[PDB]
Amino acid sequence: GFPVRPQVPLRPMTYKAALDISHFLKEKGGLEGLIWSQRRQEILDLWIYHTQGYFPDWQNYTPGPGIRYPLTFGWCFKLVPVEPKEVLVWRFDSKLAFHHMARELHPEYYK
Amino acid sequence: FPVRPQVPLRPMTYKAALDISHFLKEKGGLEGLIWSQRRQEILDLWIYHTQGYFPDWQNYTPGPGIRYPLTFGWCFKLVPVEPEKVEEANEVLVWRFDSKLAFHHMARELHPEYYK
Amino acid sequence: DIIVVALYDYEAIHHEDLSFQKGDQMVVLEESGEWWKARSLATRKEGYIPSNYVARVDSLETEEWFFKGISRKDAERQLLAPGNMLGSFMIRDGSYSLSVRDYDPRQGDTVKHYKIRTLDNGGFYISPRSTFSTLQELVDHYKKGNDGLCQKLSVPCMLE
Amino acid sequence: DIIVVALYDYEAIHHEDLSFQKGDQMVVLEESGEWWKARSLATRKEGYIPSNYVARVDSLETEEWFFKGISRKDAERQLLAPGNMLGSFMIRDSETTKGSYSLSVRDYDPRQGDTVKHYKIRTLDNGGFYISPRSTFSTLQELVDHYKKGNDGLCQKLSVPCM
Repeated sequence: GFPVRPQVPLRPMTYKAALDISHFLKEKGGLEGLIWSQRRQEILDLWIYHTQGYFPDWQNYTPGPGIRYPLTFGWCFKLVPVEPKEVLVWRFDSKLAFHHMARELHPEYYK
Repeated sequence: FPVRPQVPLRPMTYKAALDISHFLKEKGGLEGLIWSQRRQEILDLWIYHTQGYFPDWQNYTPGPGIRYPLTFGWCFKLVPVEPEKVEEANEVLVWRFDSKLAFHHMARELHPEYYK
Repeated sequence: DIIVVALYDYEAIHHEDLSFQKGDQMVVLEESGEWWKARSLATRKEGYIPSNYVARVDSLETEEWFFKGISRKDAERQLLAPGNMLGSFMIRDGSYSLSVRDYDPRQGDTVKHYKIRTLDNGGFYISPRSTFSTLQELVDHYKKGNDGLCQKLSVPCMLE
Repeated sequence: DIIVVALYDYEAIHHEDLSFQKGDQMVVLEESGEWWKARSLATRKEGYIPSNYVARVDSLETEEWFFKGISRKDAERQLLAPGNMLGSFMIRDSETTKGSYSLSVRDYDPRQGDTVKHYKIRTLDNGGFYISPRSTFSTLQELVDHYKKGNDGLCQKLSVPCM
């Protein structure tokens, strides 16, 4: 209600946090099936930072073309091209909790 | 480099609602997004944090059908979803920008009792 | 047992965090870092909470600038006592008032009183030109500059 | 003329507001309430700005050694970066508590090699600052100057600001 809940203290992103936020946002009314944009991602990241305290530099993905995989192990959304730059859609994939696809595709990101 | 913090409070106005409307109508913005309570609350928090407007201004007329904004100046309405691909001859809502709402206070015409 | 109370609502997403509503009382279990482990008194549920969302219950209304239940007349008298300086002040009482020590080379020492109003959304204000989510923010604002008041706020009224 | 400098980026949406980025200087034209009317010195565009996003030139938050809102981890990262030297330092504050400050110092020892030590800067009743009770100061700049003269218990003597 009021006053609006303020900025919470900073805390580092973890596998566990990314997984919980993933499952939270996969539920109906959340992130699933929305078309990606820089503005929409920034709005989401600000909301997560404000309300949960995770600095907004964790939701990065592998470069195109094709499916974009999350660089942060534990984040279970990928960006999937709508086949018709590419139009991308947020998609939850439960398998990403166990398979770090981005690292397999780009091990050079993780030295 | 740190994230820009909460800005000072200021009241919602017709002018502000109109400008935020036009800002969010650009592609990749609010336009055409399917409505949900969670999505609306996230948007309202972002607006509050970055622009200072207390998040109780974005209300709409009751269903069913088109829901019109109560705050004159906010130029988004919630409309029944339609497909991109038009079907040939033979409730899910999306945000939809409508420039005419800048000049026509639909909600008040439909529900004058909300206003006094 | 350290008991705190929530000043805001908090919705846990992390399975190790603790959700709460404004007004909920909690016992602090661990206090390392700015994320504290706590237990809800009502439900007994435990989890981590943002420390800036709560206040110690025994700390309530102990703000230096707050002067509980004292009249307009008494506020003037106390503020007008020697030892107080220009801009010395009090906040006194859901309905609050700001009393400020002023000076004028003709009238000498006086006290001005400002009603602190609240909006429907709960925001605090003296003037339509600025609004504050807490009384502390209002105090900090007028300590920076007079911004329409008779004086910039300096320090709380001296106790006697 | 009151000149202020932006501490953060601000993106105006309202046509009467003024966008700016970190570092931009502006002249305050009207200082009413919390949304101040200002003019960009660079573009001469005018509009309203959130007053908590700026600070007076030559004030605390504009000190070369002061890093508004930088975290402990980011402090370590920035100080360990090349360019910096022994005793390189910063004073930082947190978004979530007002008046809380910290001192981060670039250090070296044959155990851990290059490290960064952090010290809590506490506030007294009178408003004075101190890291240890034997040395108290009116202002943070006085604290900085003191520990530049000698380590006085710190891991290192303060040399120069980070970055």
